[PDB]
Amino acid sequence: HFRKHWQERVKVHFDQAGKKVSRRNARATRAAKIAPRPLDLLRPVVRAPTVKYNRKVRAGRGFTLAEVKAAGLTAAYARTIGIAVDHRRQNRNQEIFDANVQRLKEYQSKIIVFPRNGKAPEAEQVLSAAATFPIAQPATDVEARAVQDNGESAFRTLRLARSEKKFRGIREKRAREKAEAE
Amino acid sequence: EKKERLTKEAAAVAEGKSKQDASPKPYAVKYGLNHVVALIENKKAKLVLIANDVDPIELVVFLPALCKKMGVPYAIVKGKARLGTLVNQKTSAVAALTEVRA
Amino acid sequence: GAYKYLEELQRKKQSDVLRFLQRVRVWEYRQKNVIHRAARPTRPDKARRLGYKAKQGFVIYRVRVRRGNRKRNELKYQRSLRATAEERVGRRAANLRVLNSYWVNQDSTYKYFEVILVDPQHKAIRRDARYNWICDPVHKHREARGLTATGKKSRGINKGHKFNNTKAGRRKTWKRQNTLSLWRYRK
Amino acid sequence: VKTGIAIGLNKGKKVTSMTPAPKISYKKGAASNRTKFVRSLVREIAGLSPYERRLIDLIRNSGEKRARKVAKKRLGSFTRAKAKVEEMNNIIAASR
Amino acid sequence: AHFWKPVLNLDKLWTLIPEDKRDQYLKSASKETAPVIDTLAAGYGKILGKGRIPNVPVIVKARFVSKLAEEKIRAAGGVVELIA
RNA sequence: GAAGACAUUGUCAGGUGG
RNA sequence: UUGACAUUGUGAAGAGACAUAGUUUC
RNA sequence: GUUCUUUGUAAAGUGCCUUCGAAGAGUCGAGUUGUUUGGGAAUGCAGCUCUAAGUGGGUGGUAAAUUCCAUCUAAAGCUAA
RNA sequence: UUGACCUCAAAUCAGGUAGGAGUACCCGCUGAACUUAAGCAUAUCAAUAAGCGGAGGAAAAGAAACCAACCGGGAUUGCCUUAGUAACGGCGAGUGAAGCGGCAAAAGCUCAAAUUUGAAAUCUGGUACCUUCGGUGCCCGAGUUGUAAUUUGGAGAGGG
Repeated sequence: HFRKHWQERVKVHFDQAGKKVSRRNARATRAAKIAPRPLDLLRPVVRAPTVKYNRKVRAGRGFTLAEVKAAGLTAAYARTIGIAVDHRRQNRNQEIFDANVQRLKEYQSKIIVFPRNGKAPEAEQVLSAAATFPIAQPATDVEARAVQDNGESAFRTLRLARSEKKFRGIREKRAREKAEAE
Repeated sequence: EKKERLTKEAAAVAEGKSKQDASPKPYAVKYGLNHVVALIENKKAKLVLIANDVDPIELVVFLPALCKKMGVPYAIVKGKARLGTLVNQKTSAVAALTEVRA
Repeated sequence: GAYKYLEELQRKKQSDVLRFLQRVRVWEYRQKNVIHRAARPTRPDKARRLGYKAKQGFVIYRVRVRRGNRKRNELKYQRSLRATAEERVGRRAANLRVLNSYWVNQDSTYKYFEVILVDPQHKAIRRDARYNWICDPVHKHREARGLTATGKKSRGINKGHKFNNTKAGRRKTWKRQNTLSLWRYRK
Repeated sequence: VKTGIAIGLNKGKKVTSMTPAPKISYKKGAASNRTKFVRSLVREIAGLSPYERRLIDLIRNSGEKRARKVAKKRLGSFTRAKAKVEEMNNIIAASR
Repeated sequence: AHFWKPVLNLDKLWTLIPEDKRDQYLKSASKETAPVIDTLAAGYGKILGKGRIPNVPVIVKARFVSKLAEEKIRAAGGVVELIA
């Protein structure tokens, strides 16, 4: 794929190492500037799209408005306190609603917030909060359960579901054309 | 007149302790175009005046129709500076009257 | 207010009264210069919803362009005429920074536009910090790097998969993807 | 709601919904009690474009399907020609 | 996206049990406490049948299964659960 | 003065065509 | 080199189709 | 850490009931021409023509009529790493 | 006759500003050819080199008129991967992506569109003083063809 004149445009990441050191130095600098704070915003748990990945969860962008309100505070105070917000995201699942709310409750329990006036106690900061509130993939079942059977054989279900879906329009057509008789 | 009113009312609220209503009510024309057209469709006008001489005439063409609709006694005055003379602006392009001394 | 009573009227660009006014103003603007200045717009609401604020430092130039393609005839001039106008006045009025433009009128031979301009060495604009961003030096001649509306449109810049070729700079992503990237420890 | 399996007329996992708050950025055309009056007022002031004259004149004499086609030819679509010609019929009704 | 259906033969099917409860469930015919298995959490979307397996009844959770596979599991006395 | 809704200008489609 | 769109206005009659009367085809 | 001022009958947030909730036009979109894209029965862009609606409108990579569903709010805009 | 206003003008008018160089990187515009396709012509080399405009220390893009079609995700940019996959093309040479996922970095927001209407509350400028990267006062003036406060769809405003 080199019929073009690629030889002038080549990128060679020698500077991987140097970028790494600059990056760590920037981390430390921002943190020492931000000295008591944890250098990271609390980010929620979210369950992914694209059914390949739907089993997983993912540390998304921002929690919601509604979940914050269920914790009984406001976005305006959240973004000071160290919490993110998305607004274009909308909750339509209750386990996730509850889990994010639980994370917020843990966070509010787990922090101490200074006054605006000061007296500035000794804080002895942490470098990150992702570590202490790790994203946690949930349980689906304990290892052990009893067996039950239903006699359906778990293949015919899928097969006739397929059949019904592919012939739904025609069965509706049959129903409607016998319905509209006389 | 405003600053005389202020240097009056500052002492009036400092000594007499009014609600900044020790001074009386005004009775005056109301001269912003958006003010006018907002007051119309509340029917808080009894006469409005309109200037013929406006080359951006789209500003003004809807007014007689709208005043007709809201049943307010419109009037097309000739001259816009004539209307500015009574607001102490160069041009107003409208004026209105909603509340009058008896 | 009169905002909507103008807006919903000036959408009616084929009524008898507006085509009358169009027949008037097009002749006026033909007889005036190509680039020129009117001290008050013909479309104030449509100005006021681009960033106009009628105070000391905001300026209106009106402008004229030929219609038709790039004659070298059938080459089709990827610069929008709106942008072309913006280039022209941003050259003439150098100190001023362009903020946005719009259409007032047209004709078979011409298209007549208006432009919004700001004098950021004026102190109301240096203060009044909804507008103290233009005085930052990056916005020198916005038009010729295409950072107005039509410029962004004809760069092709909006979100999508349709705009996948041109989303983040066409030449940038070309240089991203027509590029070999080698690490130290190959992959 | 779904079935509880991977494939079906409502396929996929089944869980408890929440029916969240209906966002303000869907109610864009739910227009007003003001702008209706406005739009009507400007219509009666500024009048009627020539193709709008020809449209209703066709509906008077030579039916409305030709008018639908003509709107679909001036404009692009059908789903706007329908609305415009129905609105014009409404205006002709309101004339009396 | 639509086309993630990476197979699992019935052969393998106990390595999912990490090493240790493998024995504890192997020495058990327990229809009351049977091990659950998550094909999807281990990254497998459809079962196919290649193998032969003990008759120990053991639970399996997956989306797509073939006929010999479900037959062999029911022969052991396990069962399939057609989660999405 | 001539000319005037044609011209023309902006854009499209035939015949011819080193 | 010919035809089409718009630029592109106001007029009076004739033939007309429509609600005495305005809407447009020549 | 200090030190002097006092804002402040200002300003902000907070729930419950009610009424409204304005939301960008020669622009969106359609045709045709030329260019461009990996984008193919027509993605994007520019020109010319026609040119709208507000319980609306765009988008859903195969045409095209119809009906649903999902997500979004355009034609105005700023900004670090 | 006199005089408000509009528009258009001149001044070695008071005060200000732009050009030009540089140009590795960056945003745009215009835009080829050799070569390659056993040859040849749409094509490829190339939306490149050249030419022209315009900026900064980064620029550009950017808080969705998005990707999706999943229990749904959630601004942008870059990297690994998707993948040399899909798609394209005398299905020839060859050209050639994107979402999802992991990581870095992580910041949101503003205008028009409300009448302050029991008070344009806004603002440049001149002048005088002052603790001067500016404040207070007086004055000519801009401005209602709309300066300030409020509100920007995530919401929100009026009322109680």
